[PDB]
Amino acid sequence: VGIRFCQECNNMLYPKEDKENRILLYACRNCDYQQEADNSCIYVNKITHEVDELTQIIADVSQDPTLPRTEDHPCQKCGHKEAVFFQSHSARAEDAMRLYYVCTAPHCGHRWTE
Amino acid sequence: GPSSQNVTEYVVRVPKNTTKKYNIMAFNAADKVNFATWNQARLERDLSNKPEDQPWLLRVNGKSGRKFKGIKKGGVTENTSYYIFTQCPDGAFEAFPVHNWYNFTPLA
Amino acid sequence: AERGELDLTGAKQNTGVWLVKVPKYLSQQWAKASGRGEVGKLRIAKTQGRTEVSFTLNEDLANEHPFVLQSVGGQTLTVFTESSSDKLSLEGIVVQRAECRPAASENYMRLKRLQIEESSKPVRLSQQLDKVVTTNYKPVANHQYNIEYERKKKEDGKRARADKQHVLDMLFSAFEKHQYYNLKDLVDITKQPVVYLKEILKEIGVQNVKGIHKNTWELKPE
Amino acid sequence: FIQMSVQRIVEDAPPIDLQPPRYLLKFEQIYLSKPTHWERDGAPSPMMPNEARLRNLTYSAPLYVDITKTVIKEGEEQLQTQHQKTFIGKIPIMLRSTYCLLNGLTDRDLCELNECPLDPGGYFIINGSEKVLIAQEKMATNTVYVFAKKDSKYAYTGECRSCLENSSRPTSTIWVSMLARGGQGAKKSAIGQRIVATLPYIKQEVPIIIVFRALGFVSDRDILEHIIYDFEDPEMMEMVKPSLDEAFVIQEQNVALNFIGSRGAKPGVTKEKRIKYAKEVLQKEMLPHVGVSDFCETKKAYFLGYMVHRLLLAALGRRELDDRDHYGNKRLDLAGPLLAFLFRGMFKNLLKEVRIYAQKFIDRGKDFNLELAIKTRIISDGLKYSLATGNWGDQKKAHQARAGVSQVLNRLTFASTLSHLRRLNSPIGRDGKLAKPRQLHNTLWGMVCPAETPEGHAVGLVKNLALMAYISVGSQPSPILEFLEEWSMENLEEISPAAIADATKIFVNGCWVGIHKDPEQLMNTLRKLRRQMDIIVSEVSMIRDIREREIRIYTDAGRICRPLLIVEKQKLLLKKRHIDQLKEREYNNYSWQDLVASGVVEYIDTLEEETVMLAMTPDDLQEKEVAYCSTYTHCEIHPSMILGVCASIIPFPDHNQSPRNTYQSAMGKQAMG
Ligand SMILES: [Zn+2]
Ligand SMILES: [Zn+2]
Repeated sequence: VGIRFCQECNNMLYPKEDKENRILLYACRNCDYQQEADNSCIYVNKITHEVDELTQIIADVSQDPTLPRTEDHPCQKCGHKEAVFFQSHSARAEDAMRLYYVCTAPHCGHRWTE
Repeated sequence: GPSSQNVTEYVVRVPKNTTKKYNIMAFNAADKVNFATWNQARLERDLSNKPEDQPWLLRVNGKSGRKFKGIKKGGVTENTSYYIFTQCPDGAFEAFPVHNWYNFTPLA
Repeated sequence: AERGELDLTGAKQNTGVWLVKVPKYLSQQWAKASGRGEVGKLRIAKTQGRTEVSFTLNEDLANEHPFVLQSVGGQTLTVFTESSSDKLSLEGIVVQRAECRPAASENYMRLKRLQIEESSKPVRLSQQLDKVVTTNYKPVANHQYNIEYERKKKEDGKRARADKQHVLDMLFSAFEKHQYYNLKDLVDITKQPVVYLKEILKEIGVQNVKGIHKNTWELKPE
Repeated sequence: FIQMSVQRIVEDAPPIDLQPPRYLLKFEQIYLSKPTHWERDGAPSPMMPNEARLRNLTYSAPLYVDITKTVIKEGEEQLQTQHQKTFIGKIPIMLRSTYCLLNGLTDRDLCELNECPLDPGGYFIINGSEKVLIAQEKMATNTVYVFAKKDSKYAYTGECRSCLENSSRPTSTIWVSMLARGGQGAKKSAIGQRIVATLPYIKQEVPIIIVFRALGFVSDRDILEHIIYDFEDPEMMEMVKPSLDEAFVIQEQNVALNFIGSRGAKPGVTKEKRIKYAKEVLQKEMLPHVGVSDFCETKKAYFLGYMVHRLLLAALGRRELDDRDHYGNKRLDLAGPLLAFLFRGMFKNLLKEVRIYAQKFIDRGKDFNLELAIKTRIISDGLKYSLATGNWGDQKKAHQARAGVSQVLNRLTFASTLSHLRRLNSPIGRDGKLAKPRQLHNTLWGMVCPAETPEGHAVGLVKNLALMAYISVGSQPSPILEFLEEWSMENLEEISPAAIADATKIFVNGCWVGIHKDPEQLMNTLRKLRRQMDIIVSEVSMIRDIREREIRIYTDAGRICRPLLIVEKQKLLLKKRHIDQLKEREYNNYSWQDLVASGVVEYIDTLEEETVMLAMTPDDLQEKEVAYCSTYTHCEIHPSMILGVCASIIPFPDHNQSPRNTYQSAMGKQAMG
């Protein structure tokens, strides 16, 4: 799923097929450095696009003076009783009115939806 | 250890003259070049530009044993001078000015 | 022994060097190195949990700088030299980089006062004049005109329309050097006036443009 | 324009070395004198602004310069000489300026010259008439904007208009496109869209990997670290993969320069000229605001990478597109940045014709004389023409110029005069039916009057600015850069591209100038310096967006500001001690300036106004309760300062229907008084 760079000329390693041992070989097209593939899959295309933005929001958003705050929902990892919540603010806005939270305690940065 | 328990004091001088201009020769760490493999080197200004401005051409271990091209940095003393600090047998420090910065890169 | 030959001694010695960044004002203080060139003392204190390096100015040079150590990782640095005898030498590899910074000795307001002092030459300004400066003088003969007069009076470019035989020799000689000369030079090489030159030339040769504006006369070999 | 912007133009001009011997000429210093009129017999006398109106004169001031001339013939002597205070031309003078005859006079003397003590000033007198310059709107420069043209081949587009610090007549613009997905073809259906670029001064489109290699960086591990800042992102790397496939066969520098060098304003017949031609166009016309020197080409690579990294974020749907009419992307051209633009094209035109007079006069080898070379009618009649007639161009250029500037002052009633010296103008057409450049935008709060606009065909095209709105004048970014480097900011060159994922890129005036690893302490250190005015002047804006993880700083001229009240934890910073000593300005010398320099008010730009939380009134919004917010950062002075000049004479304007307030503001301009 990732990418492979050549170890000699630092370029993009293409996948190739050899008719001897039935194993995927990654080859270069400037030099001919070789090696075998460990996962033996090339292409993947996610159309659902249901990526949870809990992996994209940053912990320093709790320094924003223009975001609402809450005393109801406390943090689990530290027990702080003050959070700051917001919406998806991104694409995939068909049914996007969820409410992600971020703890505001210094050096906690814990994030969670509900 | 002495890196934690070592204390010392040494004199610093900045000589108004030198017998040779001092430059920086920079390598990418990612290459991890073994300088021991450098039996010899040749070093000449690059010929594409056909002097002090000329990029360097470094030929190590023969004409094609190893070859790099060095490209001059935009500035070196535009706001702050760079100094080479060297330890002397008397323990005192000697400082040398950096004349230029050349960027060296590997060459297929 | 060759010009393009690089000494590898330093590298092969694994010679190490140190790299330090220094502010210009300090560096300007350093161009005034005390005596032949001594600028002070460097104090290196290392402890179990910390390490401190600083440099102190020579008392002469004066008339605490903590060091910030910088990483040299990602790029291998070495020092190479050019002697006053133009010999080339590699002194070493850089084992440390560092930056001299202020500490508890200055704040932003007086740093800006120092920046204004450095200003020295402000970018120029449009000043306000009083009344109006004189613009038109009363010169009689323009200075440029007076200079040409002496040249023309002293030397005349085209002189006597005389000595036809004498002129031909002067004329034939130029041709030996070149089959083709533009007309003006022909006029210039002799001093004979234009009309005589044309008639002698018309008499002894023909003139050819060669379709390149400038026409140079060529003698008839016949 | 007349203290700095005119001295820089003559000082930063190429000498005219010309030739045997050869000569030198260079200009050093500029002077001016008070406006003066030359009588019929050649006796000068200062003209007062009243005679200029009666006798149909023009109110202008003469202009001088110092020129030095050195002859270089290596004739065993370098003969230099100078002619100081040489006459050049005459510049109009705006009334009540620092260069007028009415500067700093008292009412007993203003009445003695038959002048009105209430006259505001700020207009020119040209052939008896009274002309006023209209501020023109303009799209902001040196920033990246991402749009989406839903009609053409492109699925996304970026733009960056660059100009190197007030020194270029044109402004080079560069696009970074991306082709459409639904390209009907059995070939590219599989690979996908290819990122393209349309450089200036070339005919054909160019793939981006090619123009990347023309700067060096031939490897594809080094290119793909200027464009992608973290290699744990497979979704983005998949999108840049089909960009390499078409630039795969051309894999070295010199052949790349030939590829772009083959299609220019002149197709190169030889090879070396193309490799020469492609060298400067990619060096002096590509992104001139970053650096124009032939060195420091690692910066032109990072910025071109950031321009492309930002184009992909707009395709994965991670950041929203830019708004065209968002009033934080606009700049205003006052009389300063307008006359300076017109003075360049007439100083070059004055040097272009000292050569033509020197060469004709030095081939005969006689000598040289410069007082006869300067055609003084170039600058005098050049400015006076375009101001008097309006078309912002040249006399033989009455077809290529922008019209509508410099109209005649309105003197029907005293509130029709003030409402003329404060007026903007958006340069879009006067009959286009597109509504989005005409409707009222949210960002006009407090900086443009919402009710005052004319009807007819010019609805929403001309606008008047509010009462306390203040336009900035400009400054040099030199003293902030020297402070930033000593506050632990890593430069771009001496850093590894893997230490860039968790750092906040620091921009200054449009140029990427480093990174930083602890921004929240940098920010509230930059601010408390501006509050008390040590290093940074009060008209710079400093934006920080937490999410996109960067920091912007601006110092240029054209941004529009307005003062607000600074609020600490939940209380105002304006204590009573400031009031009982502010009602005494008459014999205390304590005024507005001593109020800014004490950190209780602050000018807030439009861009900075998106990272702020305002309260509309102290006694009512800053009381602890079950409250709306609790982190108020600023407070308004009085919400009645959001109205213009002609709309703030209406009693109880918050009780009328809205179109009614628009009619009167366009009707109190024609009432007799
Ligand atoms: Zn390879
Ligand atoms: Zn927490």
